[PDB]
Amino acid sequence: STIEERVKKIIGEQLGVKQEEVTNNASFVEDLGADSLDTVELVMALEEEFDTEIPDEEAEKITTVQAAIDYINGHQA
Ligand SMILES: [Zn+2]
Ligand SMILES: [Zn+2]
Ligand SMILES: [Zn+2]
Ligand SMILES: [Zn+2]
Ligand SMILES: [Zn+2]
Ligand SMILES: [Zn+2]
Ligand SMILES: [Zn+2]
Ligand SMILES: [Zn+2]
Ligand SMILES: [Zn+2]
Ligand SMILES: [Zn+2]
Repeated sequence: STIEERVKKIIGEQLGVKQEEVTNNASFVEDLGADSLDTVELVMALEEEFDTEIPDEEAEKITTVQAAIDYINGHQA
C-alpha cells in the first residue's frame, strides 16, 4: 500500500466515512463531517501510523486529505 492509500485509510477510519468520500481535495470538516475533536484525534492517529511527531504549527494547516498526504510524504520516518 502506498503512503497516499494508507493516509486515506486512516482518515476514513478516524472520521468514520466511506472510502469513496475520501477524495484528495476533500475537507475533513466541510466534506467528511468531522468535528474539531475528531481532527485532533486524526492528527494523533497519523502520528502513530507513520511514526512521526507533527508540530502544532503544521497540524493546524492539515484540513484536507491532500494536506495530510503532503505532510506525511514530506516527513518520512
Ligand atoms: Zn493500491
Ligand atoms: Zn485500517
Ligand atoms: Zn459519508
Ligand atoms: Zn462522491
Ligand atoms: Zn457549514
Ligand atoms: Zn474523542
Ligand atoms: Zn504516541
Ligand atoms: Zn494538535
Ligand atoms: Zn493546534
Ligand atoms: Zn515539518
